[PDB]
Amino acid sequence: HFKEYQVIGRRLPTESVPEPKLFRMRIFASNEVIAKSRYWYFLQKLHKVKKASGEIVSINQINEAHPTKVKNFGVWVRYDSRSGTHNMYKEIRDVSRVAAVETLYQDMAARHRARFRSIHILKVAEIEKTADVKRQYVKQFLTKDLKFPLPHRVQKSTKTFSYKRPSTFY
Amino acid sequence: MRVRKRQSRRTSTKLKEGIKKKASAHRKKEKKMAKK
Amino acid sequence: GHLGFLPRKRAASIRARVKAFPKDDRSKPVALTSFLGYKAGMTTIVRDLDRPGSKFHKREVVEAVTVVDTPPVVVVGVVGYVETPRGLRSLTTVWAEHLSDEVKRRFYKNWYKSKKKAFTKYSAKYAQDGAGIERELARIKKYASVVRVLVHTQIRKTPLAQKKAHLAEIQLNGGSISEKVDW
Amino acid sequence: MKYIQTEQQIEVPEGVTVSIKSRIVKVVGPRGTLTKNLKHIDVTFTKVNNQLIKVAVHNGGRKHVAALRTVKSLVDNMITGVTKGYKYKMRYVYAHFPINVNIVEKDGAKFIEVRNFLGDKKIRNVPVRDGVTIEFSTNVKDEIVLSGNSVEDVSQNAADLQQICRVRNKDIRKFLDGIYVSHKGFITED
Amino acid sequence: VEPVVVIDGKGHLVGRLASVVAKQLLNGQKIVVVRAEELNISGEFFRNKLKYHDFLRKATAFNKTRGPFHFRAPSRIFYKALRGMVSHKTARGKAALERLKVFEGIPPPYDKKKRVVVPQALRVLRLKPGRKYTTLGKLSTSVGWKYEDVVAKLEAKRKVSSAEYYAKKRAFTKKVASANATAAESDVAKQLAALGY
Amino acid sequence: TDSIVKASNWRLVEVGRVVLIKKGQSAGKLAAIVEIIDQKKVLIDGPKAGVPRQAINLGQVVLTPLTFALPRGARTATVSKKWAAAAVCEKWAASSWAKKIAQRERRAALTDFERFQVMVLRKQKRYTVKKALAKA
RNA sequence: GGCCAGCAUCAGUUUUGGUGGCAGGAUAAAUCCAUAGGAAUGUAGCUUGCCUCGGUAAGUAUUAUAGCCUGUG
RNA sequence: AGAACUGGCGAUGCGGGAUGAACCGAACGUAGAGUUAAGGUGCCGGAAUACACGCUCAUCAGACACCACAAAAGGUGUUAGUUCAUCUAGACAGCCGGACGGUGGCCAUGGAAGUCGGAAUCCGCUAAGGAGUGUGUAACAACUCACCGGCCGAAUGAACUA
RNA sequence: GCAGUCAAGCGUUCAUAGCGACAUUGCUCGGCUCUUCCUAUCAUACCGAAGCAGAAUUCGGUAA
RNA sequence: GCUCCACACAGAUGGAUACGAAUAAGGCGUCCUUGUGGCGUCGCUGAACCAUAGCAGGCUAGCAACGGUGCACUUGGCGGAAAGGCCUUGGGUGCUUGCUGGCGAAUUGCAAUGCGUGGGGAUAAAUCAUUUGUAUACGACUUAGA
Repeated sequence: HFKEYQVIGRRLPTESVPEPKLFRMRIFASNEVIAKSRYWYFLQKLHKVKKASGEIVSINQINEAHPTKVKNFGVWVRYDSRSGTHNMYKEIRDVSRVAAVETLYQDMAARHRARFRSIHILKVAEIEKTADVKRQYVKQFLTKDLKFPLPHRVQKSTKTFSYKRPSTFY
Repeated sequence: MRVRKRQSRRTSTKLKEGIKKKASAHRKKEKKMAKK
Repeated sequence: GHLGFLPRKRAASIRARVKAFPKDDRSKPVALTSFLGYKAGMTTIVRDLDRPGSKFHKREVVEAVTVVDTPPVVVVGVVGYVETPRGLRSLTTVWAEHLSDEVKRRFYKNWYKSKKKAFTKYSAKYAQDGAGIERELARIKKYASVVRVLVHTQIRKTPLAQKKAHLAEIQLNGGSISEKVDW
Repeated sequence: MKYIQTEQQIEVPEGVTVSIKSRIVKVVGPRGTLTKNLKHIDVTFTKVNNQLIKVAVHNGGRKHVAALRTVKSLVDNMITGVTKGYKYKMRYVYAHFPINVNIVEKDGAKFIEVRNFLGDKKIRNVPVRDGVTIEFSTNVKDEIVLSGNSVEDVSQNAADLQQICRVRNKDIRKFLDGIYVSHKGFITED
Repeated sequence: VEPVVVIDGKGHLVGRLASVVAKQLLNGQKIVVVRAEELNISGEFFRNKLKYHDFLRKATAFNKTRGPFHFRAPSRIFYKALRGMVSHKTARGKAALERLKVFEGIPPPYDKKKRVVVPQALRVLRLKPGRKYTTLGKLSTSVGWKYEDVVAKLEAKRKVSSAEYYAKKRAFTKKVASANATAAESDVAKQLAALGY
Repeated sequence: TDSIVKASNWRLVEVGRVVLIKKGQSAGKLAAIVEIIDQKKVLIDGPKAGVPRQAINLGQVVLTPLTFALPRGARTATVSKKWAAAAVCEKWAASSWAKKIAQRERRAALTDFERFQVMVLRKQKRYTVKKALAKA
């Protein structure tokens, strides 16, 4: 389970160059230590720096603004593959950004066999207005007065032997 | 019909370990070929 | 050789038992399906051949035939078999109350030493209005999908110095099991 | 993409009525009755207004939706099978030997004897399905008519009648001889 | 809980069925699967048939009277599925198997007796809708077994007698359920309610 | 001449469908489906029952046959408004299902002496019922 | 005074629950409440089409006799 | 294949990898208790037929392992993508119609009118129609599509990657 | 097989750091006897294509 | 096998509580156009249901109702898949905790669960030996004989 982290760094203040530009980014991780490590990994790719040349100035947990309102998120993803890296845009309906990126990571592993080290989360944005929601499987749930059943339900047994011949009604 | 012979899925220890030697051989080639 | 005729071993008895029977039609009249005798003989026959399409149509053919001696088979019982998921299963056999000296001989290996006390209590079991015999015959007619006839050979009318007749089981291919058990 | 709801519309005319429990379909109407088991298919039927029927697949992949449309087709085929009926007209052609097609009834089987096909002593016996009726076309030479209610009965019998008359170990181009479905249609034309 | 435990091996899944029977034994519980034929597997027919068939192809080369005894009967067909699931060469195994009993169809005194099921091996629950399974009755027949019909016949008749029994039952039940309802609101009654019963 | 096609009637998952949570911190409390997220997850809140507003799996929950009129995306106060106005709590208590849950809970917290009362009362009820039978 | 035990209060190592006090973060984020704007998978209303009597449909209508989102406190 | 340095085995039991010279774990007196490593938790077999999101149906699936060999591909299996395209001036599919005159263009030759073949392969007229996409006749005709246009009303198309 | 002609892409950007599949163009120890098994089948069985008039045949499929 | 004498003695602990079929469907109740019929209701676990209070269950006094149950006699009908059991007709017979009395419990001391032999007799049969030769290395088999 994830957590969003604002992690900043400004390549250690030396002589003749005081107070550098403080490079800020939002990092999804499980804890603070992984977030820090991922941040250094991203910095080495965005420009030519190193872990020893800089310093983590502030690490902060970004709590979700309204964890009760169901949102329509659109996530820009890129990831290393069997071949070269490539962009991807998946649309996710969820309550929070942490939970939406969670469902993405499990889906990316499920459909593309990409682990945690491959995936570069670019930008997670709310899609404010519907009918601008591009993906059809998300637009599937944005219809008026959606009433759908769950036919054929399993009844979870606590014992080995039953005396009914179970009824999978709903 | 006369059901024909089925291939085994038992990998013998000679095969399995020989697979590892052939794999590591492919590595040593790939590291050399990367330099050219 | 032929791998079907294996194991190439000595049989259980001289009287080999019949392995399969002719099917069954449940509208045909009641008639026996197998018979037994005593094979002994071989001889030559000539006959004119009315086999059209042959090289010997309206010609004469000599050929070898065999003479099995077959004295009139005598019925001494009936067996009823239920159809099971395990095959067939004999549930009741019924006998003839008064059987020959030949078959009471078949029930012993040493005939002369015995008191010849074979079916004494079975014949005494009959000794009334029936009551139990008709009960077992109801038992056969009610259940028992196939019905086979217990017979034996007339050994004395054959020149054989054996004196000891053979029991057998012969099914009936006459329909309605009622007509089988009542035959 | 796993559809949430997919539905088709089976249109019921005036003369016919559709009675369905589980997945067994009545089509009771003018010409007769037709029944079809569909418990292999896994759908849900909905009668909206006694004149329109809604088949339904919830949570179905492309394979399950591919089954969803074929139910609509089969139930509709039963409807047009009762209202209009089916009439398959088979014309049989021959070069030299006159093909002799007759209907015989041995043991109540209602067979079709196909005699003298390409000068052949074999007498071809085709079984007639329960619900297909055979008459010969008057005033038109060399024509056999197959008519009934079910599409399967009429069309499979038409297929049987032309697969017994295979031109064996010979030309296709030279030997025209055989029986052929000239016209697939309905009994009542409108 | 009981001395014996009769399972209705219908619409079940040989595997998950056997595996839930297997251990059950080793733990000393007596068990008697029935209606074996009606049992189920998983996968388009042919599939299984092709499977078994290859098994039916393994015989002691030099003397096939010695090698893998290939059993047809749905029972045996499912006793081998439970056997190789229990150290059956040891003593603790033989002793286990010995308290197991597979029956194709339902004979006495099992008939007139309650018969359970095993949810965790129920095809309806386990399997996903619209996915070919392969009954056991078929496979068996199309490979050697030759008593499919009989049982069938002897099974239909075994139900009838069953039905009637029930009918009689539903009735006597109604009668008791109606009398009870009429015993409601009677101090005693009233009270029980407060104590759930 | 009717077209009788019946029926396969389910409990549909919808906005305003009241649910009962099987497992978790809440476990056995009622909540209402406020908004549907996807095929597996819904959004639930039962303020009167005490369950906080949360995204839950439909594996964690079981649908109950009751419904009411709730507008989609309703905050806690709106849920409590329509909850009380429709009186779904009393409609829950009226059902056989709530009576069965309360039945098991009543039998659980029974004292041994109270269990002995059940022993005696069932003996008395047995007597009068057996007299009620063997008459018809 | 020998063999085996039970309980209690103890001490060492450990396993497994119940419950209280705090402290940290956006001094949690939320919810809830008060206020200001918006669009909707558009709400009551209003207009209109053609019919099984009033249902639906195609516009308006910023919530009015549902609600929602965003912003500030 | 040659050096260097490094572990392991060798003088080393034990847990695991079903099995075992070099593979994973592992500070061997005799015992008791607790906790773990590697490996595991359907049953054999001690331990969850756990939970959660997905993907796969295999005519002998797969459980396998620097993802190494047959390995570049084929497939109207299925799920995700990317890049270009069309689309309520009406997308794809579907039938209904037009699909033209110079012109039977020149050589060819018995007969070749777009469609046996040899070379350009042009003009006009339109909404659009190629010196013609295949079937066809000896030669024509006739049909077909590519190109439009008429009802039909929302998505669809191509090339790649996983 | 060698050399060239194309040439999906990849080359650290990328066709002018280079590799490059199918095609294509250049001339040129042996043997006697038995048992069992495999199919990569010569015949027997059934099919598909073939100027297959018939007969005969050629190639191909299932098949031990 | 019958009789005569002599002796010997792999894990029960309230009840395995019986429709069948379907699962994208069913069960039950009711009603009618008697049907793949209308209407109501049920599941979402057997967490059930039936049995269950007495010196390990004694002895007695009753009250209420024609019930429940045990035991053995008994009228049949039913059950062949391993039927070996299932219902039913009745008479007797104890007991009943349906409700209320009447007595006994100690000292157990504060836990240690509390159906074969070895000989007789009587009568069925088998083997050996004999004979057989449809059998045969020897066994075995087929025969024959108070």
